[PDB]
Amino acid sequence: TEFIRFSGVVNPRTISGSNSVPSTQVADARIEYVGNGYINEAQNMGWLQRFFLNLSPM
Amino acid sequence: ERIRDLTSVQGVRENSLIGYGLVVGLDGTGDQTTQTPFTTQTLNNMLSQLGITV
Amino acid sequence: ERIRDLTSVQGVRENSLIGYGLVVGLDGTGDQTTQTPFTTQTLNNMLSQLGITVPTGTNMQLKNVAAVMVTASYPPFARQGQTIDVVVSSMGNAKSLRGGTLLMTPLKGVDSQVYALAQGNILVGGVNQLNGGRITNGAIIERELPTQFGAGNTINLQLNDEDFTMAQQITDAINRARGYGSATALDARTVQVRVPSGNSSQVRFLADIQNMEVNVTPQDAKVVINSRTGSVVMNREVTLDSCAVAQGNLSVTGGSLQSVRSSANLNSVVRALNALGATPMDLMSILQSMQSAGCLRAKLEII
Amino acid sequence: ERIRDLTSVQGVRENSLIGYGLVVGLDGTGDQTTQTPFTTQTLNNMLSQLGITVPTGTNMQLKNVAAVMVTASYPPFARQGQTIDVVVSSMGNAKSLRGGTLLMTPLKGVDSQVYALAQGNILVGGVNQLNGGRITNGAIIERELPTQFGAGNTINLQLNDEDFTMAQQITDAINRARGYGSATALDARTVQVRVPSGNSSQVRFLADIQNMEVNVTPQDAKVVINSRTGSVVMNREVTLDSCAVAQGNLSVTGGSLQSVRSSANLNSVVRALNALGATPMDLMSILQSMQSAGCLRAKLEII
Repeated sequence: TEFIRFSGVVNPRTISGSNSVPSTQVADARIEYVGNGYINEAQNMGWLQRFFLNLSPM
Repeated sequence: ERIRDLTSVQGVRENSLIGYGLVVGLDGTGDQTTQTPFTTQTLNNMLSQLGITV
Repeated sequence: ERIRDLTSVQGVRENSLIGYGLVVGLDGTGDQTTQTPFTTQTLNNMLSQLGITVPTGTNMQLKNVAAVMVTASYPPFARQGQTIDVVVSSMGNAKSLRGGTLLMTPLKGVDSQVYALAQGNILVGGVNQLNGGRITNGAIIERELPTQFGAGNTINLQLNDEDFTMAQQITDAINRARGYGSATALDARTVQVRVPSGNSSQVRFLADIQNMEVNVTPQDAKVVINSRTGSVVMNREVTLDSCAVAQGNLSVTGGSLQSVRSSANLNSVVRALNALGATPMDLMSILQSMQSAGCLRAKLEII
Repeated sequence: ERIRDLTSVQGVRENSLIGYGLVVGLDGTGDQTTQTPFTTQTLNNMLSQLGITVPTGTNMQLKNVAAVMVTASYPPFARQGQTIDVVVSSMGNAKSLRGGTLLMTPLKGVDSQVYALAQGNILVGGVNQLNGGRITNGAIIERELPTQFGAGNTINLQLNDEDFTMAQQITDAINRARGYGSATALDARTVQVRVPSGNSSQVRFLADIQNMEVNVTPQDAKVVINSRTGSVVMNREVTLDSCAVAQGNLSVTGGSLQSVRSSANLNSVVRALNALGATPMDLMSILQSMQSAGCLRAKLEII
């Protein structure tokens, strides 16, 4: 499953006549696009590789 | 009759006030909006304040 | 008869209301919708509120619809249900508003809140203006404004024109009519009147005050020139000294210099000026140069 | 005869109703359906409600159908089954509504709820307007609005124009007709009247009040100018001082300055102004400059 979440504050005079606002006009925007399932599990780094990335000498 | 026609009182004075506005209801005698962009811009501002978003 | 014709009551004032609307029923005199997109956009908004959802993209050419602005005056102490007159003025490129009908229009003030709803028929005289009209009792008040009237014990009367002498005369008239400490002059267009508490007592006091008669003292001598309309109006207090006047294409009925004697009465001033035999267009330049020379005594105002 | 011609009862007010409909039976004077898609779309909606499902995509050119807007006034205390008149105005690019017939049309207020159904025949006078008409008893009320009338013990009378003196006169007339504590003046266009409880007692009290006679006090002097229709109307209280008037292409019947004497009566003002011998178009500029100079005493309003 895929999740799209949006939050923000929008000035009411910036709304167009088709009741549509572009996202660049929204103040204090929060945009999230995440997923789950094994497709999302296949894009996470393993724990030993994460520790080797964080704690390598170089 | 003579003092009021020759002198003025201290602290009693007029001032000047200025503003910008629009005139509607003309019979085709308005300005060319293709050459004056401020007329269309302020009309859009007035409509957006009223609630119309062109 | 004199107090109500010279002063205004504090807290009693009008306001302005504006709104946007549409006029239908025109005989092909509406604006070009291809050049004004707001007419078609607001028509789609009205239809969508009513329940009709037109598709977008398709062109609409209309001849019977005109976008208008509606202006109105909010009266003092207004109650909901009362009727006021409105003025309807066309915006855009409409031809005429002859026999039109105005739909529902909210009338808002500067606080962006509604105060009246307007709907009616536009009356055009039918030269005469064609893009402007007036509707009698075309709007209904629907929001009341709270007032501070009734509270307190003092009320200020505000003069239309500033004068210490006129304010003193008004204060003396109220004092000799009602009582000793009835009124107090604050400044040249503000007189404070003491009234008892309660709404009924203040209403009765104002009804007795407003119909009083007060002699009007002589005012400042002033000459008003309107060059746009070509009019010159003088005052009863205007006087003149003796001077000499020279003007192009003018002569004594035979030299070029014409002598004007000193005049105190207004009729003498009119007689002396008509002895020159000049047009009002030339008289404006004559009066301006006379005021610069100091022979003219009144103050000159150009409106 | 005087109370009903000067005041209104609180809670007794009209409303506005609007709706959208179609007119059929025209003699080829309908709007161009190729430029107005809402006419064909609403016709398809009407046929689909009736039971006819036309296919989409195919063009329809009509000459006898016109899209219209219907306006109506909701009367106070309205009951279902009563009839009101409606005004039908054409929208789009229709030619004329001569001999048309209006189909069923819901009439909704600002609350987006129905209140009346309209159907009838449009009467056009047949210059005269062709895209507007009026139907007598063309709509039937079908929703009643609850009222607060009958409850309480006080009722407010609202004046058409604000005046402390007129409100005091109305209160004194009611007090000398009915009793001591019958009425109380609140403000310049609001008078509170005490009434007994019950609907029948209040109806009887209002029937006795509304036909009373009350003398009308002199009002404020006011001069109204309508430049769009070219009319100037003065008042009975307008007075004049002595001044001098100069105007282009005007002269004494021979100088350019014309003297106007001070006038108190209205007939003297009319005689003094007709001595100038000016057109009303020039008289507007003369009156405006006279009010700026202070020789004119009435307040000037430009409608």
